[PDB]
Amino acid sequence: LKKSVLAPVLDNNPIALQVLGVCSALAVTTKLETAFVMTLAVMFVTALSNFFVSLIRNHIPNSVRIIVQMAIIASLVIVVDQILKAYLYDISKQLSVFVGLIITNCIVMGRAEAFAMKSEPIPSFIDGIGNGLGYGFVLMTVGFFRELLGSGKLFGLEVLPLISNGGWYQPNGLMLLAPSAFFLIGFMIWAIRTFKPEQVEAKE
Amino acid sequence: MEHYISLLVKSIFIENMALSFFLGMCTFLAVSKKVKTSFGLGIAVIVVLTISVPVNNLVYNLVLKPDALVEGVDLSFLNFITFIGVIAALVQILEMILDRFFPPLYNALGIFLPLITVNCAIFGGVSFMVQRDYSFAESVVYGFGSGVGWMLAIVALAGIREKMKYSDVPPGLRGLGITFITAGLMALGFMSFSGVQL
Amino acid sequence: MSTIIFGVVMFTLIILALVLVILFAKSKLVPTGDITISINGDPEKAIVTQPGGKLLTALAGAGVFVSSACGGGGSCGQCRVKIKSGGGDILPTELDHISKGEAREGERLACQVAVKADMDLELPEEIFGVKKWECTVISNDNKATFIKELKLAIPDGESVPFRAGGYIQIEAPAHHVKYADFDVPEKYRGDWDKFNLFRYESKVDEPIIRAYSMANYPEEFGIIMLNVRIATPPPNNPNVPPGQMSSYIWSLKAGDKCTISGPFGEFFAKDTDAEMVFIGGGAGMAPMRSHIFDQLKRLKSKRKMSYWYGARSKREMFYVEDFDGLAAENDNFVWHCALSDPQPEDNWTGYTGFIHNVLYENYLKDHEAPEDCEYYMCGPPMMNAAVINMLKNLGVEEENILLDDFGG
Amino acid sequence: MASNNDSIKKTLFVVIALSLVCSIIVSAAAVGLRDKQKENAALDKQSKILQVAGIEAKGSKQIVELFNKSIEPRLVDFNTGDFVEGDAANYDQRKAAKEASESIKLTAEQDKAKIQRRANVGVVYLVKDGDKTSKVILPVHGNGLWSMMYAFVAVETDGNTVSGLTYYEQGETPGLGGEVENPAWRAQWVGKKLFDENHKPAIKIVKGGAPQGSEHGVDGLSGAYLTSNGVQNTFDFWLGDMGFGPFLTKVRDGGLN
Amino acid sequence: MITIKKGLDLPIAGTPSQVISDGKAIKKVALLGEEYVGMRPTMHVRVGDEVKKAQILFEDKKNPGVKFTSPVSGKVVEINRGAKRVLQSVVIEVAGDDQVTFDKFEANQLASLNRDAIKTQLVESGLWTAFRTRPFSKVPAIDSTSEAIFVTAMDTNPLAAEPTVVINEQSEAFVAGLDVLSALTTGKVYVCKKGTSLPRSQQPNVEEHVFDGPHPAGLAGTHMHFLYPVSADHVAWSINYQDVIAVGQLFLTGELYTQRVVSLAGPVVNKPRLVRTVMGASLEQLVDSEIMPGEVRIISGSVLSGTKATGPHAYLGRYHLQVSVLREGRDKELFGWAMPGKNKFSVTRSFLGHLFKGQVYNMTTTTNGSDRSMVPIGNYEKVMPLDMEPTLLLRDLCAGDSDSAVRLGALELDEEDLALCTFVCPGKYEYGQLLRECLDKIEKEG
Amino acid sequence: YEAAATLFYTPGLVTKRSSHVRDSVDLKRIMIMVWLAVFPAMFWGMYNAGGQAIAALNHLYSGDQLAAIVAGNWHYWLTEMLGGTMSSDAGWGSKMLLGATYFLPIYATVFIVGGFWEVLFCMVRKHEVNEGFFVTSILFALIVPPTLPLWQAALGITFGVVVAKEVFGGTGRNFLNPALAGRAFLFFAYPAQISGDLVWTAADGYSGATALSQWAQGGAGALINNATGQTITWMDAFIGNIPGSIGEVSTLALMIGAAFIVYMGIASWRIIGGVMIGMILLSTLFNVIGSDTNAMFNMPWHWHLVLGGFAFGMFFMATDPVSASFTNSGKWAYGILIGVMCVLIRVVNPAYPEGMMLAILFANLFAPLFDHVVVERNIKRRLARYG
Ligand SMILES: Cc1cc2nc3c(=O)[nH]c(=O)nc-3n(C[C@H](O)[C@H](O)[C@H](O)COP(=O)(O)OP(=O)(O)OC[C@H]3O[C@@H](n4cnc5c(N)ncnc54)[C@H](O)[C@@H]3O)c2cc1C
Ligand SMILES: Cc1cc2nc3c(=O)[nH]c(=O)nc-3n(C[C@H](O)[C@H](O)[C@H](O)COP(=O)(O)O)c2cc1C
Ligand SMILES: Cc1cc2nc3c(=O)[nH]c(=O)nc-3n(C[C@H](O)[C@H](O)[C@H](O)CO)c2cc1C
Ligand code: FES
Ligand code: FES
Ligand SMILES: [Ca+2]
Repeated sequence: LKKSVLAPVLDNNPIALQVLGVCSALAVTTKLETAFVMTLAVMFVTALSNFFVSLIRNHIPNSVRIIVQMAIIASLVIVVDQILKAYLYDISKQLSVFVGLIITNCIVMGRAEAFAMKSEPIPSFIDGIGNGLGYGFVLMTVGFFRELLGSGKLFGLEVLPLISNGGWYQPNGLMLLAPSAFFLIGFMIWAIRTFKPEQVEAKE
Repeated sequence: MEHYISLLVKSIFIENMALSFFLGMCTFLAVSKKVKTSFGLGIAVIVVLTISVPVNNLVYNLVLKPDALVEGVDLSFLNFITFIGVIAALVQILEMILDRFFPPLYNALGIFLPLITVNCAIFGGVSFMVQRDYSFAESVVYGFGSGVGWMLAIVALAGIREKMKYSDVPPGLRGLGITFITAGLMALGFMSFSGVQL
Repeated sequence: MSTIIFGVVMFTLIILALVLVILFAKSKLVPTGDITISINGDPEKAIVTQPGGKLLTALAGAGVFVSSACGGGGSCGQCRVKIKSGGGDILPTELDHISKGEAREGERLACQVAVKADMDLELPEEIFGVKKWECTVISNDNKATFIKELKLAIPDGESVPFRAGGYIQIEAPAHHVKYADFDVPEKYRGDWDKFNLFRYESKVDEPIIRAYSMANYPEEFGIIMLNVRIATPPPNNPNVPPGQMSSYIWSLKAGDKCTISGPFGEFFAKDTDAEMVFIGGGAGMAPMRSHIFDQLKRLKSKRKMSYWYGARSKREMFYVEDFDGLAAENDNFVWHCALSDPQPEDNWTGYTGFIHNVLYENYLKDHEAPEDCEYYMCGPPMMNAAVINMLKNLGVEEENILLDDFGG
Repeated sequence: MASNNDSIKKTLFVVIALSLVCSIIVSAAAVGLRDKQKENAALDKQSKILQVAGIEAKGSKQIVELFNKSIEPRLVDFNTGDFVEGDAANYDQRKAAKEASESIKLTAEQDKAKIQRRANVGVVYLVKDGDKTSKVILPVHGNGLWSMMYAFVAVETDGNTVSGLTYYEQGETPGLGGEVENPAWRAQWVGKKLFDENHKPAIKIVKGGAPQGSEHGVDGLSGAYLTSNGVQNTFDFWLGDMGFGPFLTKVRDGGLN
Repeated sequence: MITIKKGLDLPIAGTPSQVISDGKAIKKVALLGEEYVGMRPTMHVRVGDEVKKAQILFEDKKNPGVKFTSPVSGKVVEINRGAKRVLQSVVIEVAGDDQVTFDKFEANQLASLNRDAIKTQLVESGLWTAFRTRPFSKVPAIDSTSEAIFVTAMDTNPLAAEPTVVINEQSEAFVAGLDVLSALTTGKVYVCKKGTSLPRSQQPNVEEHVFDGPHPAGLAGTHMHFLYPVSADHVAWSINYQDVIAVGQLFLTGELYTQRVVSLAGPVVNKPRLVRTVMGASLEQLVDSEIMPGEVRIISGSVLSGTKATGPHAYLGRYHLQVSVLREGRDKELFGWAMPGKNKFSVTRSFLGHLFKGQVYNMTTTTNGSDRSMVPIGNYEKVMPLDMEPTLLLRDLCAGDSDSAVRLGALELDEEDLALCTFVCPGKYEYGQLLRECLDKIEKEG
Repeated sequence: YEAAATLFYTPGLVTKRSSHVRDSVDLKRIMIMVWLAVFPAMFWGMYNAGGQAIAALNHLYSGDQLAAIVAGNWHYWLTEMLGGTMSSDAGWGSKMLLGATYFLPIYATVFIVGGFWEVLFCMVRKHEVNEGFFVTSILFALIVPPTLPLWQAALGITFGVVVAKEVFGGTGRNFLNPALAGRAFLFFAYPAQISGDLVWTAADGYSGATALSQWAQGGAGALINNATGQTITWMDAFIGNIPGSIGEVSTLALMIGAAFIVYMGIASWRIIGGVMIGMILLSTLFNVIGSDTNAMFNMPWHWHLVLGGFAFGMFFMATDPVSASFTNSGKWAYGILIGVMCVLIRVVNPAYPEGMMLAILFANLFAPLFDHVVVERNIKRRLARYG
């Protein structure tokens, strides 16, 4: 079937249609390796948080629900960070400056609020995985352009030889700043809504 | 006095939470259509930050700091969960305040009201305060100034989007994509303070 | 080990203190008192209701339910209520169905109002008088190729108080119906056999309600009659299940019992001296028959009026004896009928083509003052759009155009 | 809400049970894995010391074997630049900077700033080419969040910064904190003098790019003003009298023999 | 005294001599359906019907009770209808002298008459259509009242007649109309004028207010902005001085007074002057043998806000007191946008023409440019003397933001209040249509 | 073809409605007037770039070395071939020719590429091409160093035209300054070609600081022309005998051009006066406060006026009506903000020697907010029925 893991990639993208993961999309997308690691972390954390929130969704009072959800999310992220620091030290060094951004990524909390609080556990897990895939689509597309045009590299591998290295390419210094990410996301949304006219916002 | 004025100006302009540091972007891009809605959300964010930074200052300095309670005990692995718990309780109270007294703003916010908890600027401000080792008074001033800068940013974006009623934007860009472009141009404008030390 | 105990105890205490602080001032911002929701308004006759609910749900519980059609979400917009004290703001979703002038009077959507404090309503006395009946089926004859004629009677000699153009809601339970169980005479079953319509079936899981219009006028004492079309799946999608409510009503036979909810007021004829023009097509014959019979017989109005009916073929026309008798009795009524696509076996001579074209070419083109007369409308959506375009080109105003979009 | 979730008893039980479970799991993970995290950090520090020295290594076993063989830590008194007694391998200069009420610097003798303290005894690493001391690695640090690096000089000192320079701990903005993630920037340090004929600090972080072939000049960080300034302040201080000045004077004079 | 500083007096050629002459003989008159805002007619006549003076021709569906009567006695010859059968004009051929007669009173009883009696007489005569409401510039509902009736006794329009010359011939009728208005108001009567002397009403609730300055100092919207600001809760009625003379004549003699004095002026008029005519007169018959040869445009009203009088519209409008004639400008000029411009008028100083003071121009109907988007060089603020933000309001009108426009002051305005903004616009926007669309929306949703 | 006829002729249309008479002014007239007002600055800029380059070249090289330098640069040997000379006794004709060899390719590139983008967007959205791109292109071509690469000029004009204007609907429909957005794109993308000490004089192998960089180092006593050995005077900076961006150097020429369009009513004297007020106030406050380590504190307002791109920005780029405030009080506030921001970036930001393009782009973000404040006061006045 697999009709649920693929909807939030193009039809219900968390960044292009919902506005839910923007800050890290601006932060981590200068390198494809960092974007890939962040994609995996967000997808894993959202899946597990959705599962655990749906497991106890019928016992959560409405006046402590934010506290319950955030306690679960923060505990998961902290445990993952400790495990990475103990067993995957290099990956941990990659994600160390961004660990606190994973907790406040609006995708995790928004999917727990919108879906997990009213859905079944396995569907909530699948929803988390699919929204992570849609997040990673945008992250990898933006990081491709940013890394290639700002450093002539893809995943750290030399693609465009630089003038300082005896090559011909002069890196673009605006690709190492946030405005380039803003513009790339805007043009990506333009293309997506050109191919999906149903997502065009009404003139009224 | 000059110390706190310098800190306040730095928090508002030199280290603006939105057009520097690029934090709290989701509601900044979504809820900037109307100046008055943005103004109310900015007031709410100011209040939350101004209570959050000093309370987490006290909690860190009395409980979570190394050797704060018992010699040889850290408890600093609980920082993030404690900080987010404080913010979550505050937004829980703010939700019923807005439901009782400000129904228009409560309805305009929608699903973004409970997501004020994970507005990245508030958690980032608490973290910056702990990194910089502020005092209680410095925490109060810093949380207030960071909120003020974020509100100034969103109100300016709402003013531009209101002037853009005369624009003719292509349909694929109408709304979100053009707002992304607008925020990028705003960041360009704010790069005027990049190398000043305040 | 010591640091683990300290961590768990301290974190648990911090969370407990925060939650206690939340519960305090949850007790102060969220009221738990009673509500004086004055449903009757002037006599402050209220209902005891727990807060946090919805206005339409409380109304349904108290039994003075309003004309709801979709259960919430702001889609239908038919749950109109008037509030003069209560919720201090109107939801923007309501503005899609509420104008500024309406909101100034106090109109609101019952499915969007949140029960938070005391309020008073000004529902019309018609709502206070609505009540429920269980009817007896007299006959369920077939009048056209896809059209039925259901007739009901209210027991104990009572007659429902209704006006021409009004409608009722009929309740149905959960029931699985097979298309082969219907009864259709030999004249109208030729197309059914040709298209093999009997192989379908319908299933109902939970009870549903639908709105329907009467085909009689108040002088028909104790008898409620209706015109219902079969909800056959579209030919372009043969693999779609057919309709539920229409199939259930079709399955009704003579002698069975049915349960109606009461008359509702809509699509009335304004009492002026202007000429009336009734344009109907397809299954929209019931409101036209009600209006025309009411006008000619009950109040015996002398206003000039006429009826224009557009059918598909000669087999689908009915009530011809009634219309001819009305025309012969009263010289102020003249009616004409047209067929969109007559069959060769029909041997028809007369008006053909679309009814709006026939009306424009025969009556409205040479009319002195088309704008000075009133138009009543019931038929397919495409025919509705066509006649509206024609009348607007003739210069007729919206206030003089009345229609009920029952859906062909 | 639902059932009896609004009940005070239900709310308190739910939150207390969740807090117990979450804090137990978090605390067990944090306290259990501390030793492994510390070992990983120590191994990463022995690496990048090997890397700055130019000794190629990969894997924990190879790194540890090449250490304790090619490198021997030593203590330095800073004030006089004379060697101090042993136990160099297990010295914590970062902690000694705070404890023992060690030297606190006047606001006029700062530069790198946000250090506010100074260990009276530092640690240096001498890389051995068999039995002789070929050159020495100097740890220096300065502000810009908190930036720690490994400066590399030869036995001549004034005339060669050897094999380059590495940052082993920083938290600057990615895409603008490219002082480590770009080996091109790190390669520009090879052959720089650190001093002039007058024997005073001369390293300059040239804004806009240093001229080709210039001595004492290394390109700044594009779009990273105040981080280039922190890097400049680090060397301004640690090459001065309050830093490795006396030690580097003893070197080039006979300290390393 | 109120002095207006921001504004413009258009230095167009062909100013009239302020001396009244007898005009041509008129054989056809009309009532124009489209010049009454929000009006849907109900015909009471048919082609070939004989009519009297003050006999009802049609009625308003949207304003019950309001009657539109015949200026003259004669026969109905045309009922012209446009797209979607919109009533364009009802043309009557003059013949005979039959009329409908009403009650007459003495001069000293007019100020004490009953408001219901005054309303009944005005509505039956058809003179009620002389009043317009602010907001929305509509004929008042016949059961409504106003606390402010504004009399327009001045004219700042280009090539306009001098109200003093007209009033001084009809002083008794002007004062009688003022007395009737004082009885009708229930608030005050505002006689807005220039500094020169006019006949005066002795009633204490009739006040004279002097306005000084260029156009639009003589506009009723300017007067209301400065004396009685209008909104949804405060509504004023306006009426011009010739209609006040007509009201006085009606209540003094019992007969409908349909004589008008208009100016026939413009760059192609041989002898610009004031002429005596009748309400709704044929402009083709009036400007016969008065115009230089060539292609011209006849306007009912002024060059700023008037109606192009061609075909079924070639008749004097109800609220118009002048006829303008000027040439049609269709030539294509090579580099005409870049010439020094000694004979080019502008409110900017980018042409040589402003250096010659007292120059008059033979202006034509050319648009001196193409349609473009608004680049705000500050022209709107030069000609707009009311307390508004004109650029922001005009951008509201362009974008279709009716709520924002109503906040910014669109309810206080008529189409004639934005004519100078249309004039000085470099992008060639027509703002009166945008204002009317906004006002129609506001009224429909109101 | 239709392209030439539309620009050369007047449309020949009549009014359809409303005001049957119109003003003579139109957008084409407005734009061409602003375009012609920078011609004195452009001619002085070409002549000055040529003269600066010739002075530096003859300072550096001599004889056969100078001949070899000339033979290896197409600008130099084209100036020699067309009749000029690269010698120290060169005239104003030689200097203007050498400066034209630098300005004309930049301007041609910018005009062609930006016009391509405008024509594409107008064809797709089915509108007529308007003016405004003339002003945008000539201003962008005048605000760059003489040595700028042509591919970088193309990228900058592309960013400014597409990202700042066309995506918002074109002329009249945006909020940000397009030419300054393109300049900012260049500034943050390729700093080595639009800043530093190798970029502002077009002499091969010549290194020189310019006046704002020299004052930041040593005050008024550091202002020396190293190509000629002379001290830079206030009259030199006012007349324009200094290096920098092509069309910025002559405050006198910019003032002559600005007087005409201010008198015409095209540029806003309220904006210009606000800029002057903000500049004077902030610089005088810095002068009164003083500093022992920052020499930028003791620069007076009249030295602020003649250095950098301040006069160019104030007279031609802050006066852009579409990017500014739409009210008079807002215009005063908008100008004051620009002036304060420029002096502030000049003095207390050591990353940048100038702050004019950043200052105007910053104020573009706040112009709608000033208008909003003014309009809310107006709305309150209305609700009170005025008096
Ligand atoms: C005031 C009022 C008066 C009315 N009066 C009349 C009247 O007098 N006579 C009359 O005939 N109608 C009338 N109507 C129309 C009314 O909607 C009828 O109930 C109509 O017959 C609807 O048919 P139904 O409810 O049996 O089937 P519906 O529930 O409307 O469904 C039938 C349609 O839905 C499709 N469908 C069914 N199940 C599915 C599925 N699972 N997935 C997808 N598609 C599906 C079918 O193929 C078919 O197209 C009136 C409506 C109103 C509001
Ligand atoms: C309108 C305009 C705006 C400018 N803005 C800046 C700026 O913001 N930052 C900058 O470094 N240079 C800017 N410049 C370039 C400098 O003003 C100047 O030409 C160059 O820096 C010469 O160096 P100087 O500052 O020493 O005179 C601008 C130039 C112009 C014409
Ligand atoms: C006085 C004046 C100044 C202008 N200044 C600029 C400018 O600095 N930059 C620019 O790109 N366009 C400028 N323009 C052109 C035009 O107004 C601008 O590109 C708009 O922003 C286009 O919508 C100017 C126009 C005028 C009339
Ligand atoms: S991810 Fe930062 S606010 Fe949404
Ligand atoms: S039930 Fe649908 S609008 Fe109320
Ligand atoms: Ca130390």
